[PDB]
Amino acid sequence: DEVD
Amino acid sequence: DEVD
Amino acid sequence: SGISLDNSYKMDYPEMGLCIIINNKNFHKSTGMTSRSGTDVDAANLRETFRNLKYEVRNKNDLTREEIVELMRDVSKEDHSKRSSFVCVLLSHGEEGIIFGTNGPVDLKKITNFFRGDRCRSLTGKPKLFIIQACRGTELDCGIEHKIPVEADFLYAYSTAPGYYSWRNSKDGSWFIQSLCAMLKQYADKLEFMHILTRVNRKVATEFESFSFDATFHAKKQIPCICSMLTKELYFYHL
Amino acid sequence: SGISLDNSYKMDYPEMGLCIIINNKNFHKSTGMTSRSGTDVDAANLRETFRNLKYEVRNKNDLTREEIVELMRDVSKEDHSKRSSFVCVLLSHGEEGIIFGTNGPVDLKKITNFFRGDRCRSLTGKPKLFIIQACRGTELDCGIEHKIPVEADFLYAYSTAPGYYSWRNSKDGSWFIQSLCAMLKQYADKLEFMHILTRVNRKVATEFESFSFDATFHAKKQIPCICSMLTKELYFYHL
Repeated sequence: DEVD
Repeated sequence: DEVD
Repeated sequence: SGISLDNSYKMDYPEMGLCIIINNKNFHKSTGMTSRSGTDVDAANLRETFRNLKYEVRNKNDLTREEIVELMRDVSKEDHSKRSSFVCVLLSHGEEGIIFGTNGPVDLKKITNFFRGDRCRSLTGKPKLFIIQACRGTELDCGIEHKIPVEADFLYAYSTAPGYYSWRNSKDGSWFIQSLCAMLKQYADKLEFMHILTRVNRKVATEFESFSFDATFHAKKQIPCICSMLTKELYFYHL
Repeated sequence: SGISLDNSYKMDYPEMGLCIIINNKNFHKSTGMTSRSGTDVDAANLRETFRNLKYEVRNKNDLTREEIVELMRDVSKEDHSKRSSFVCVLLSHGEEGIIFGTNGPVDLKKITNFFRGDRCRSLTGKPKLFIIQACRGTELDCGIEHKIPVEADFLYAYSTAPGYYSWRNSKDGSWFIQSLCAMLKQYADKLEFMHILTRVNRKVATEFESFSFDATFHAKKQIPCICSMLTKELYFYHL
């Protein structure tokens, strides 16, 4: 999971 | 007619 | 029992819920804000409309920014266990993200944060509806031709597009509230709420155009803005 | 002829319309923006999904801010007379009101303005859908438990609430695009589009939670944000  |  | 579906909010709790109407008409002279002629027409239309939807309507007039915050704080601390939903209507001057108390502004976010999924537990999972008749800027439309997010289950029914003025008629009330009440009156026993609000969009967009002696403000149009974080369909009736 | 209703957009033109997908994965080193692992999964999912809805899909990868503006300008100057609608999907880094080209930002309003009711006349009265997988800020959700306005007939399907990060999984794609495609796949021949997007809201809100070795980013939730200025109901099917 990563943030944009 | 008026604006808020 | 037979097959179940859960695509719509549960709206058969003992109470529909509160409808808080904040009607700011007269502002402190020091603010330099003009009186909002016709807003009493909106407030009375909304009271009757939500009365017939079986909401517990509370009308509040000419609240300071301190009174708005305390009212919202207090309401968020009530026990909403037996209530299906929550509705707040704000009628005031405003700008983007801001509504005005009689003596100064209030961040919309400070108001809505009281009702967050983690801060008003008796409304967790229930629709929290904010209906906002206020300017969002100064643009004019010239026209043509295990857990849930704490921000879930909110709906912001804005009178106008981001960055734009919102129009109010001093004898008929605001374009948006006029249209909202007419469409709730006609379709609340028939249509899902987003589809009602889409009829509101079309009514405002097609039936209204400003008339002004000032060319800058003449012949302008308006489109409302439905901002939904709801997770289910919302019908005001139940089986 | 029998009585007629016009509560739904006309979607039986010869063509459904364009679906422009801008897939920004790799950014210029000087920007300091990280690669968006998993976005190719999103782009392929979107291509297939809108293909089955009979859109003319055009995928564009790794566009600079200048290439984005020129593409949107060129597309808005095409003749859309035989097309029912227009869809644009933006997959990139962003902040509130902003999406990033590979070399710097683009205001969302500059992109959408090319399609305004008065500036792209072959789309006047037709739904213009902007689907935006990009951050809108750096907040994290901790969870709990003339005749028509020029801004009418736009729909902004935001992946996340205003002010918040948006989450993307490097293997499965973004939470929002995953859910959007699954719900279009299952319901495009069944539900009106706002009801589809409400199911997307619930899927993202209920089925996804972040997992991070960094406590600041661990166990976070997301709610998308449907922002509708549409004036009619939108069904992807007809007849």
